[PDB]
Amino acid sequence: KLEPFYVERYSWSQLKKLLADTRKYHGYMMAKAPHDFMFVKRNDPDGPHSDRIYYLAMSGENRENTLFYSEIPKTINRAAVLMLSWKPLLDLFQATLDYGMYSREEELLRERKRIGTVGIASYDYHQGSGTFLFQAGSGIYHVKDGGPQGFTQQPLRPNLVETSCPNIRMDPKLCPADPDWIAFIHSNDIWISNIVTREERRLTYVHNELANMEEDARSAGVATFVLQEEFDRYSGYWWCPKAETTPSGGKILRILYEENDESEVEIIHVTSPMLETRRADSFRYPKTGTANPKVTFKMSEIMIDAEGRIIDVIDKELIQPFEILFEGVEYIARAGWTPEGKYAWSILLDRSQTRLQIVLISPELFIPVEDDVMERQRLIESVPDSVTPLIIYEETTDIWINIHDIFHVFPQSHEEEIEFIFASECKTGFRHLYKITSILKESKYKRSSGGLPAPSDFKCPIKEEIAITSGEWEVLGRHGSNIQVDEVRRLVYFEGTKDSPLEHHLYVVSYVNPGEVTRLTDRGYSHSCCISQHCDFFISKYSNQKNPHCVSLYKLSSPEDDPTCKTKEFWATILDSAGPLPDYTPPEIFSFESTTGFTLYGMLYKPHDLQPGKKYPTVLFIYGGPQVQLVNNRFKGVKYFRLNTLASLGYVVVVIDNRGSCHRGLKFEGAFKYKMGQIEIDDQVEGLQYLASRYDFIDLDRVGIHGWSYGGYLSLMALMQRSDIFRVAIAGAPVTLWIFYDTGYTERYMGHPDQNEQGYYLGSVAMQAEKFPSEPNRLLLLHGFLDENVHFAHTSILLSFLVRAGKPYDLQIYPQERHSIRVPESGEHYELHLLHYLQENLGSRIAALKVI
Amino acid sequence: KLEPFYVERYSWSQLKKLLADTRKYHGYMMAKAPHDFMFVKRNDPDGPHSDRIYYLAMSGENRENTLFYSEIPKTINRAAVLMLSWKPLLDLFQATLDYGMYSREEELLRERKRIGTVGIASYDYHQGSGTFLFQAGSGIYHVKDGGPQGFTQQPLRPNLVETSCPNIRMDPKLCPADPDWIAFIHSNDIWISNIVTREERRLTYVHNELANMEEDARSAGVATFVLQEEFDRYSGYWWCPKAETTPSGGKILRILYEENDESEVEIIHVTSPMLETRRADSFRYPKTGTANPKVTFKMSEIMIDAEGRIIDVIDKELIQPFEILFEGVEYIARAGWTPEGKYAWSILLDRSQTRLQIVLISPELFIPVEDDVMERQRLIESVPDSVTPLIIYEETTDIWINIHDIFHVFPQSHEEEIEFIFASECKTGFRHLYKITSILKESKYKRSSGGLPAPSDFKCPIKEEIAITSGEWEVLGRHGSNIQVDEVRRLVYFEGTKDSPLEHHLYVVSYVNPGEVTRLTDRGYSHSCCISQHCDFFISKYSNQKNPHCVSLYKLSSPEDDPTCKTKEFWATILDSAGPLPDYTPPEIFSFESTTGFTLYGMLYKPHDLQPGKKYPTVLFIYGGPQVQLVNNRFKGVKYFRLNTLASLGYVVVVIDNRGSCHRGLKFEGAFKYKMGQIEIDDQVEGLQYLASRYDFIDLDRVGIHGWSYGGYLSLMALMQRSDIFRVAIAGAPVTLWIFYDTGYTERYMGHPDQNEQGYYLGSVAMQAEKFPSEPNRLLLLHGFLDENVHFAHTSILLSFLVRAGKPYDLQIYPQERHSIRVPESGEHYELHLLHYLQENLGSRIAALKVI
Ligand SMILES: N[C@H](C(=O)N1Cc2ccccc2C1)[C@H]1CC[C@H](N2CCCC2)CC1
Ligand SMILES: N[C@H](C(=O)N1Cc2ccccc2C1)[C@H]1CC[C@H](N2CCCC2)CC1
Ligand SMILES: N[C@H](C(=O)N1Cc2ccccc2C1)[C@H]1CC[C@H](N2CCCC2)CC1
Ligand SMILES: N[C@H](C(=O)N1Cc2ccccc2C1)[C@H]1CC[C@H](N2CCCC2)CC1
Ligand SMILES: N[C@H](C(=O)N1Cc2ccccc2C1)[C@H]1CC[C@H](N2CCCC2)CC1
Ligand SMILES: N[C@H](C(=O)N1Cc2ccccc2C1)[C@H]1CC[C@H](N2CCCC2)CC1
Ligand SMILES: N[C@H](C(=O)N1Cc2ccccc2C1)[C@H]1CC[C@H](N2CCCC2)CC1
Ligand SMILES: N[C@H](C(=O)N1Cc2ccccc2C1)[C@H]1CC[C@H](N2CCCC2)CC1
Ligand SMILES: N[C@H](C(=O)N1Cc2ccccc2C1)[C@H]1CC[C@H](N2CCCC2)CC1
Ligand SMILES: N[C@H](C(=O)N1Cc2ccccc2C1)[C@H]1CC[C@H](N2CCCC2)CC1
Ligand SMILES: N[C@H](C(=O)N1Cc2ccccc2C1)[C@H]1CC[C@H](N2CCCC2)CC1
Ligand SMILES: N[C@H](C(=O)N1Cc2ccccc2C1)[C@H]1CC[C@H](N2CCCC2)CC1
Ligand SMILES: N[C@H](C(=O)N1Cc2ccccc2C1)[C@H]1CC[C@H](N2CCCC2)CC1
Ligand SMILES: N[C@H](C(=O)N1Cc2ccccc2C1)[C@H]1CC[C@H](N2CCCC2)CC1
Repeated sequence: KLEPFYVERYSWSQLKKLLADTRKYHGYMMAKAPHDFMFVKRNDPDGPHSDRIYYLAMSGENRENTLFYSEIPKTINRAAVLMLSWKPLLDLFQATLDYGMYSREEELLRERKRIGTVGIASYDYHQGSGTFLFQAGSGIYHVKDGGPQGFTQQPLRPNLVETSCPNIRMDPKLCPADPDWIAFIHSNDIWISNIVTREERRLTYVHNELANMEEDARSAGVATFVLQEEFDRYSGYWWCPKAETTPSGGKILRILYEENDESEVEIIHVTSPMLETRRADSFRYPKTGTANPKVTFKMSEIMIDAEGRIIDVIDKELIQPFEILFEGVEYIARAGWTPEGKYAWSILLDRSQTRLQIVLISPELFIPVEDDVMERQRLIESVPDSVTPLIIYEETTDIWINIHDIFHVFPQSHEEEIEFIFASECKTGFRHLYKITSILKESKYKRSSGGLPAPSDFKCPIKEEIAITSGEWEVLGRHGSNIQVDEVRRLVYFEGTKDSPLEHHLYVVSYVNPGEVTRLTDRGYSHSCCISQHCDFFISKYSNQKNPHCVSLYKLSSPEDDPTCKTKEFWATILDSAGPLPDYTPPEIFSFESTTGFTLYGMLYKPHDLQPGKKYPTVLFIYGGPQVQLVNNRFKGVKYFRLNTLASLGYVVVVIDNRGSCHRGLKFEGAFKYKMGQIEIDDQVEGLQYLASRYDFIDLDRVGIHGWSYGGYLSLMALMQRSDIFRVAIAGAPVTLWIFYDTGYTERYMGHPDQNEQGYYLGSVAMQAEKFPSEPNRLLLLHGFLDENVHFAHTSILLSFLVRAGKPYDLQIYPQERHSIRVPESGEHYELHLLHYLQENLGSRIAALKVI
Repeated sequence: KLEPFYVERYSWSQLKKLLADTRKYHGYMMAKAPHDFMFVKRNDPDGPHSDRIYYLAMSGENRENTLFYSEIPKTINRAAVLMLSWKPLLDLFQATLDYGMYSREEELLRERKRIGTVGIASYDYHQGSGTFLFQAGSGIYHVKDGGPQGFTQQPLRPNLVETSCPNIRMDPKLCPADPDWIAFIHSNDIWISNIVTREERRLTYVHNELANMEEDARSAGVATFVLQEEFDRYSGYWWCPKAETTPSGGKILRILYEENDESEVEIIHVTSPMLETRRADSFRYPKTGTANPKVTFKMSEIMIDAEGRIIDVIDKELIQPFEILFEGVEYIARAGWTPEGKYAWSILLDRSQTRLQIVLISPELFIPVEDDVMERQRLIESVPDSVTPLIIYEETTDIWINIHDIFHVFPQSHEEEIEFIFASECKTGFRHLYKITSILKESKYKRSSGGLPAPSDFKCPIKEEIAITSGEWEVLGRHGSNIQVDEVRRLVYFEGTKDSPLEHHLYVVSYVNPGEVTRLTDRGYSHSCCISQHCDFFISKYSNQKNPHCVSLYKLSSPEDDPTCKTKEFWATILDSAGPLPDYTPPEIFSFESTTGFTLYGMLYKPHDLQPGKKYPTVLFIYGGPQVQLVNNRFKGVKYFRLNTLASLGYVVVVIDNRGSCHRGLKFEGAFKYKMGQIEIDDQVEGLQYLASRYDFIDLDRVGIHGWSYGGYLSLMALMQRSDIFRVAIAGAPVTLWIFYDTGYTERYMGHPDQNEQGYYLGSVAMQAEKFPSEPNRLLLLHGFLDENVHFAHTSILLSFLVRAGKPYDLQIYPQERHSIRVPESGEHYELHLLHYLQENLGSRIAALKVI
């Protein structure tokens, strides 16, 4: 047997220094890498550059995220490496746009989007005009570059869209049909504004700001909480991309929009950030098994004259109710328009999130809003029976639909036929690309006859459904991953896991005659990529376990003999890594064949200065919930630097991707359907025991577990289920009662509470307080006091029952925090307390000495 | 030098047992001793009993508080000791009135009154009729005993006052003029009800229950938060004690009432008890320096016919506004009527609470409410100019007015003269009794002339002001202590501190020719007493440090030669102590001459089995705020049993009454005016050092401090000011920012925030987070999560700043608790955690071992 290693026992002040010192040189890495790329052709045969790329980035730390451009040359010196100069697009020389001073609406949107970046978070572009449009702080701004106006050689003054609106304007979008017009949201209604004429018009009259929210529960053009939190949809209006000309010389613009009524959604109260007020803000929060918002589509029809003045605005609604036309639909997951504007589209889910359908909605299906019951019938009867919704695709699953951003509609060959690419895990269990052609036939349902439509009545038959990709690996379509379709060469570029579940790579394949899938990115790195709209360059942001993130540009060509075959050449560097981080030792990726049938992957951080014949305390860092993969071949020295710190003090650090994790397919993900909390710890312990039999340095008598969010949830489950294995559990922002979490997440993974009584019971820590230990110095709870996603009541109710059960707990609250750490001092305190708790209760000599 | 004693290091489970075991036999002592006595004469010359006494009590543990009676015999066997039988007044044989299931209104009233007793909390009696009236749970009940109807020999069925009111009825009171009528409060309005006819009528229409409280801020007949919390006034309506006869054969009844408007009072949100709702209740909470409620007096005039039917109700208001008539008055502290009903009285304070005035208010000063501006003038002009308020007494102080319940009005000899007894600390600095005669002259102010009255215009001159008592000791007049006036013998009975600041005693003295103050209670015990209305018996609830509370009845007589001289004879026991509690060692009272000029008193609990040549860890239990005295000659083995437990484990336990404490006079109490937090710890440390020089067993390297409420406040101040002395601080429900505490308390002791910027700063822990220690295991915060008095934000804001400052803390929340512990499991957990924290961080070997 082996001697236990005890960590050096630092004071709280000493640990504060140690932590500060190791973060000092490491301050550069808090800075957004170049993103939101767009390529624009120069079309200058005499000039040296083929393209100008535009992107968002920070030049350094303590500096705002802004628009830059770089110049792509026609030719390169292949002896050398081209570093592209970042030229700032905007005049920011003694001129800041975003300070950190956010409205409530911005604060919340930042939580929902998970963005911590100051400045421009995104932008719109209109290629015909060269018009950029972006929100930055209070203001909405525009500049022109890359259109007929030409290419600037110097930074541009951002032009403020002026306003009479009193409150923050949100979600600005350029009209693709007319770039003089923008729309935005203000106090939950849609407005438009002309950036030349300065004319500004409110389109929807659904919310009064002066009313208190308990009465005034309607909104237009904006996505409600669950859409933002659980479906990554932040906008609820979409411009029609074409204008109908009028005989007068004018035009008609159209905005499709979601109108929401939250009246029957339950109201909770979250503590207001201004703690001194001793008040609480109301939120509409659909808890599991309760009402989601009443939703419908509406359409705004905007008549413009010959010289851009608004003649009239006509608010239109669906000819029959949403619930009749789209039987069984609970959520509008996505929406848009077809490229030529003939039809609006939407991707629609049922409440259980096991049925997806894609529906085309003609504008002819909307009529003017008319309270007058006589002229309303005239309007209804005038719309022909042949005009119905068209369900172009419908799919089901025993597990769940994962919503993604892949959907590409080709130009129409024929009036009665639509051709598109979609992705799905429902055929094979892995997300793949399918080219689908649907027939747009007149429905058997005729409104005139005065009945309601039967469920199948709007289903379009499928002419062809060809699989473009296939295999035991997924195409990526969520969280920034998407496709790029080259309609000339008839190819589709996409990101996937074909080569490895630990690396994302860029692939290309024919959509017309699909076969060999060609990998474009180099093995040994994981890549996040985007492809020029012209399909002749791509950019890869890439790293691996040993090497920090770089961003490089690659040129695409094909050989003379085969235009389908695509090849790559390095062109230039956009961002270099500046070596490997000093005093960072990366982990080793390991794997083990589980008794569950699956290979499971993990990361092991060995203790630094590992003495032979000693056994070391062990810390299991965990997330283990859906939509996340911790273990992959990416640089972990930025986001997970403190795992390396733990290792440096003498902790073994372990991370395992249990079943339920991302990037292993739907069957793998599906392992915990109805069963959250019941399976994940078995995987964690199995991985832990694999390591322990292989490596005698792991002291199994001193294992700790720590996680945030689903990680905190599981940290509690570890302690409750397996007190024999886990000595301490440090749970951050856990769910302790699934009945208090929301509809969109909870019902997806656990179903309705009445149809899973035991799953809800067993998955709910707070129902099981008696199962916690009766020894102190094992349970530490952490929570953001202002958290509106995971309410603090998860913790307060757990404590309520721990107190009744006579069980000890330790507790830390971060009173300025929600479901995130945004105040640096909060993070500093957390890290310090964590290291101190581990030292005193797991790792040190004194920890061992106090265990009776 | 001496060897340190280390406490035995128990596990959490072992400590849970130890604590449970020591509380098992000790369960009897959670039971209300007999109180709310009333003596009624039998007037039966042939019978064996002179009186029947009625009182409230519990027969045992886990049983409701109810009405009992006992029989006082004409004669006793003086060889023996008479134990009076407790005969239950009510039929409760298979019949419970109060369960623990309270409305919000009851929950809050119980917090304000500080009552933890289930059942009848109080009762009314009408001596003419024998009618008892009392609320118990939902219901209002009545029974008859002791009037013309006679004396029951068996328990009575309580008769429910029936109702059509939907919601809890509160604050029932019998009309003294007509015991067929009661009044009560329902949804913040005054109602009356006839208990014979069953007629029920709403009198005020000031609150709509269907409205939400942010709009609907008015109330009638009820005391607002600050009155209840800070002035011990729970009712806001008072029946006129006489009926005016009408020529029809009917009568007029009158209720004076306070009408409140809380519209401009700030609204806070407290977490709702039903934690699962994830909601928060609105409270009107006047924080320091902000608006108190707009108050006025109103009067309800109720015309009854010959056979008890209401003819009409006329709501009347003051002829001129309250703010004009009572210039400078902020608070209505007390109100009532003169014994014959000619005048309403009120005791009125200014905002600074340094000016008291007593004012008589004629009913002629109220006119009908009339919106119509013509008939309103007719009504105003009809009231003669000579009718004004009469300020019969006015007093000021550099320190503060302490409100008390002493005020006795004699019957009028003469129309233009009023004679009364009041108490005051303003003349001498100690509360004494004064007989005052004031002249009721017509005021120089005449309304007709159309001006506003000058401040002095309603002041009555003082004919005589004779001091009845005097000296360096106080008469008691708050929290149950009052006087009893014998108008025949011309004597006044009162409780006081004349013999000792550590013992309360009963005294008697002449009010007409005052001199020798005669003590009636025996030395060596502290007494709480009440005197028969007939002034020939009293009852004393008495204890001392060695002996639990007893209740005995004493007969009063005077010798033949001198009816002024009063003497006492033991008659009977009501409650016996049942010996001394086993395994309880009481503390020794000590004292020391402070460098501040004052003698300070303390209690020392020596460690049990005190080994010679060892030094022991020391725990300072503290309150140290105003209105409380911890150190006196009373039995501490019930409320402070865990101090004895600490002593049994090996802690030295110390309690000191620093300056600011009760029962030492106003100068003593005044020491911290403007200076709360600055002086109390100096006294505590001085007492601690007195003990340490005298007793070598006190280890000054291991001192802890613990308190609740003001005690928790001071525990934080100890750690912040004196980290050299106090190793650990366990602070329960502290104020950390005086700006968040209320008007009535905070401004009394600390003035307005603008006029005491430094005092507020220095007294506010949360402004001084940088002054806390940078070592962990020293600060433990405890708080009731639902606390509406000391909001949880005191703790959450402190933590906010501790986190920014990088300072460690420990935290425990009691999620089912307010500013009290009412759920037994919460108390169990608290006691357990406390002992464990002290063991691990102060007292044990492991505590000493972890101090680097
Ligand atoms: N920082 C401001 C700015 O740059 N603004 C540009 C701008 C664009 C659109 C809408 C508003 C604004 C204001 C102004 C710069 C000049 C400054 N003076 C006072 C101190 C010395 C100089 C006043 C503020
Ligand atoms: N943050 C902006 C800024 O500082 N700018 C500097 C600057 C320099 C060159 C070109 C454009 C700009 C914009 C503006 C500050 C004033 C603000 N108002 C909103 C209502 C009250 C104040 C609108 C935006
Ligand atoms: N709504 C979820 C959430 O915030 N949860 C809090 C929480 C706490 C305990 C137990 C379960 C949960 C769920 C989040 C949805 C987005 C997802 N992102 C990960 C990488 C891309 C997508 C993370 C989870
Ligand atoms: N009586 C059961 C129980 O108490 N159980 C304890 C227990 C412990 C471990 C494993 C299984 C069990 C079952 C369950 C109570 C809820 C009930 N629902 C049906 C209608 C609505 C409520 C279903 C059964
Ligand atoms: N008796 C219930 C149970 O054991 N269930 C098991 C079970 C299994 C399948 C389906 C439903 C169920 C419910 C729960 C036990 C914990 C209890 N708390 C409230 C007071 C403190 C503890 C809530 C009820
Ligand atoms: N960036 C994350 C963060 O700071 N979070 C705070 C927070 C608050 C509420 C809900 C979720 C979250 C996640 C952290 C990533 C690294 C991890 N380290 C701890 C010691 C080892 C590595 C902690 C989480
Ligand atoms: N498996 C544990 C162990 O060996 N540990 C080593 C160690 C070192 C540092 C911090 C924690 C730990 C836990 C032991 C389990 C039984 C326990 N008994 C004490 C009272 C009765 C039960 C003692 C600990
Ligand atoms: N406990 C109740 C009571 O004593 N009441 C007296 C009383 C007085 C005023 C207003 C309401 C009431 C109800 C009733 C006793 C008889 C009981 N039966 C059903 C189970 C077997 C017997 C029903 C309840
Ligand atoms: N707590 C009371 C009781 O139990 N009593 C027993 C009892 C026995 C003899 C004489 C009087 C009494 C009163 C009554 C229970 C029913 C309650 N209602 C209010 C609205 C809904 C229910 C009114 C009071
Ligand atoms: N309103 C006060 C309160 O609750 N406070 C909470 C608290 C916490 C920290 C610092 C100061 C304070 C004041 C209480 C008023 C009544 C008083 N009683 C004691 C025995 C009879 C009268 C106790 C104090
Ligand atoms: N400038 C002073 C300060 O900052 N001080 C720090 C400090 C520290 C220890 C001891 C004394 C002091 C004084 C105070 C700031 C508030 C100010 N008020 C007057 C008008 C409203 C605000 C009065 C002075
Ligand atoms: N600078 C102020 C001060 O020192 N004062 C002393 C002083 C003396 C007499 C009268 C007024 C005053 C105010 C306070 C220091 C603590 C600070 N907190 C906010 C951020 C965290 C810390 C609030 C202001
Ligand atoms: N009856 C009091 C109580 O339980 N309180 C709870 C509580 C909660 C909020 C605000 C004030 C209070 C007071 C306790 C009296 C005895 C004391 N013991 C602790 C160990 C030594 C003796 C503790 C206080
Ligand atoms: N006066 C303290 C003492 O002697 N204690 C005995 C003891 C035993 C049990 C629990 C607490 C205590 C405190 C010592 C003060 C200085 C401190 N240094 C360590 C790092 C630098 C400063 C050590 C403790």
